[PDB]
Amino acid sequence: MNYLFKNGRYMNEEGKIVATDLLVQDGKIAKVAENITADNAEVIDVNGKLIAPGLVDVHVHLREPGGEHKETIETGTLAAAKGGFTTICAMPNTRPVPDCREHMEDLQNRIKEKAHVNVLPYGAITVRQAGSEMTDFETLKELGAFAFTDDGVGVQDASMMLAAMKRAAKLNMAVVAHCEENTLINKGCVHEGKFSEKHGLNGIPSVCESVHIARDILLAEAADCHYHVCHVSTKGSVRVIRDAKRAGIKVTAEVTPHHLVLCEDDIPSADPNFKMNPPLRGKEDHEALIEGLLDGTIDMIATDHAPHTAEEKAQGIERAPFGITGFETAFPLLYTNLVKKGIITLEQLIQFLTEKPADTFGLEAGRLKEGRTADITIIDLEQEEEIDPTTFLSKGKNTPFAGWKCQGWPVMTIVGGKIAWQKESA
Amino acid sequence: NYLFKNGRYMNEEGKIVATDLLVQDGKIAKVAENITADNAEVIDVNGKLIAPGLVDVHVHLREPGGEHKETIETGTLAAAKGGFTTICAMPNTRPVPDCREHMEDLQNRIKEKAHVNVLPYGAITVRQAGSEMTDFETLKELGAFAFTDDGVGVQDASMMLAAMKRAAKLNMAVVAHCEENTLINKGCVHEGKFSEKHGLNGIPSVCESVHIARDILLAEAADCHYHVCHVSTKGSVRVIRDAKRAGIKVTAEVTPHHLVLCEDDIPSADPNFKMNPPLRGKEDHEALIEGLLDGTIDMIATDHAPHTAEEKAQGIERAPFGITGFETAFPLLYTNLVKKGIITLEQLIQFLTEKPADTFGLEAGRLKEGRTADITIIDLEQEEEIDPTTFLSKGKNTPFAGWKCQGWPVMTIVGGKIAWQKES
Ligand SMILES: NC(=O)N[C@@H](CC(=O)O)C(=O)O
Ligand SMILES: NC(=O)N[C@@H](CC(=O)O)C(=O)O
Ligand SMILES: [Zn+2]
Ligand SMILES: [Zn+2]
Ligand SMILES: [Zn+2]
Ligand SMILES: [Zn+2]
Repeated sequence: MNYLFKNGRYMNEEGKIVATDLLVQDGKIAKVAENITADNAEVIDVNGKLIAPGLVDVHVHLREPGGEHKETIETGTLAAAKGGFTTICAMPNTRPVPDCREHMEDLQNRIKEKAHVNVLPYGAITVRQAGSEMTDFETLKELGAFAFTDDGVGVQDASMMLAAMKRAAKLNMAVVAHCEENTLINKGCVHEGKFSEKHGLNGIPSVCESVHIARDILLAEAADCHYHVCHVSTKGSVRVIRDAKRAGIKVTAEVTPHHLVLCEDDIPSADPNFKMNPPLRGKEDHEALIEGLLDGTIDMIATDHAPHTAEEKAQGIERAPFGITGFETAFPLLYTNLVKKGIITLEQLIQFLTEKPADTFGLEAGRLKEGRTADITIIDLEQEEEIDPTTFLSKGKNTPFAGWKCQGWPVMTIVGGKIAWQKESA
Repeated sequence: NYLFKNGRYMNEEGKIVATDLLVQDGKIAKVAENITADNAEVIDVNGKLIAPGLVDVHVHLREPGGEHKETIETGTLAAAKGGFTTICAMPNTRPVPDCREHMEDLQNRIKEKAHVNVLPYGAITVRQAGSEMTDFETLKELGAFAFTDDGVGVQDASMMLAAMKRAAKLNMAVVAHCEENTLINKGCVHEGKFSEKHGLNGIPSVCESVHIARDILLAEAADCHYHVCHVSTKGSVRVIRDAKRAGIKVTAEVTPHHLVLCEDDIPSADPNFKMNPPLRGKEDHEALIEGLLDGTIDMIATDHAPHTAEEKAQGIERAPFGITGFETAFPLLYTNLVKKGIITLEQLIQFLTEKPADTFGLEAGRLKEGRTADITIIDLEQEEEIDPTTFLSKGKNTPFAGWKCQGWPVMTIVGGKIAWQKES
């Protein structure tokens, strides 16, 4: 069947947001213009809501296989659709780790069988993320590996990271890095700053992240490889990436919503829902991440959706696991706390979640263009609504933003024509 | 009491002009043209350069443990001959100066038979093994210049951070040999065209540069003065330039051999061209010259590293890293940088005198009334081939044999006393 979206707003290819209609035909965008007639094709009026390209999240944890209790392929992808995401990229810290033909074939069938949105899985850099033996990069590429990473842990051996970037550069693929120097962790559960001093906890210093970024940038220059930094969080990290870019090194980076909104000062007490890796760092680190997003240093926004069960987070700040849920809070939080505050325009918030991540990794996605697959999401900017964990489709209810009033909520989400999710009132 | 007549020198302005110099009680008494003093021994220099005593912050005297390679006596006598009045001895000896007993023993040998001023470095970790930190407070007290594990890299990042916090509290420098051990690749030379041609294992550039980049950030966090030993890569200069614009207290040095040579100049698998870091690519060499000019590299230091002829005869894979540097330093730099107009004579002098002294907080390297008379007289006119058979250093291991140079020291004074003059 067909669809015709009418009386809606959208971001044009120049920059501005203007009002147009949109025609879908056979899972592809037929026409995009103001006033278009279409018989034998169902009409859907949107009342001035934003017709946005389906959002692209390059940093996600679906947890299955191994941790199906935290999240499953179906629940996560359904929850992702609720956030307006049509293309997500699942990280490889699972049991089994996708480190060979057997595991990547298994993973790719589960996606084919029971995924409401497009899922592109990461291959591991090393086998079982143990960091002593590299995976078969050529085999993983054949079976549709998005890129290479050991997200969860860092690659501690510099020679291994160099060897990985050489192999990756030959295959025209990216090395994506969780940057963490293990000797500098100091058993930390939070940032080493005002909060760690106050509550007498051990802290993770900023240099734990930034020394690896600095290292890898040089290795990536030597290899002629595309290097991408996972969730940046320090002022020093942003500086070294800015320096690298001025020298014309193929380096990119991302930042999370929670890092773009919160810092150590916003943590009310020892609350495990404020505990993630990297942690919420200082006021000056926060201001640098904002400044980095604005000047082109930080290329995109990625959620690092990290679901956990309530009972795991229930125990104390020191014992609880790192991470927060993110799909369902992403666009509302950033429209409310950045766009409405005049920190960034709406045009930019869309671009950071669609065409920027797509362009970085070479995807045909995140653009409402005639000819492309019809991956669309409809967003209501008017209705104020408080974020409620009890009404989350995701099995991970670990969030710090409960009770926060927000606008900019996705109401419908479309995946190649097939409607995957809609809000209860349209 | 000496009176040096009819010489030329670098004034506090910048130009080089005629002057005399009067020395009394081991101090510079006057620096004006046409001095008179009836009961002082006259020394006419005939238009030669009166320079302040040269300062080298990177030296290997080998005693204790390496007596066959060099001694305190022979090493400092070679320094005197090269124009150097203050040298800084590195701590890769046997035993290592890593505690009270070893450091006092080192200072006693210096006091007993050094011909020039020797400021000994202290180790960061015990035996340079990288697992246990030395007592920085005690080593400072007993006269440590700065802290380094030179020879090896500090592989543990938490150790270097801890060391920098400790050194920052005492207002002292962490000086670093930057070498990431997983990237060495069993190399004897640079990984490039030369290693490719002769079928040799090569040390890539990133082996050096990844440590500098790491250390810079650790030094920002610890608010510490951090100094880079013998810089040798394009990317190493870049990261240091980036740090200095950010306001970080990082400084760096370069060797005379890395300023004059690169991989394309190695004629064969000759162990006299084997040092650490190695002689890298054409574009690395250009970036070191570029860095010296823009202020990214603060100084020149020889890394005088003497070895026996028999040790170097073993072949390029088994022979030890390092070349002798004291006796060829100023001649090479003057002939290959100043004559060719790459730097001025003002600059070359400052790179070997007032730059290292100011960077590390030493009253040295300036011709100034009241200061101790650490002086050297340099012949800028006379050409002379570099001949290792005439070297006073036990280290004859050099690649510059037969190179015709100008700018040879002919006399070197240390606190009023003549430590060396040209016996010919
Ligand atoms: N997002 C997080 O805080 N943690 C990640 C792993 C990691 O980032 O180390 C997770 O998957 O739990
Ligand atoms: N500079 C050298 O080539 N060698 C030095 C120490 C070192 O740099 O490894 C030595 O002590 O021999
Ligand atoms: Zn991570
Ligand atoms: Zn992650
Ligand atoms: Zn060294
Ligand atoms: Zn050395």
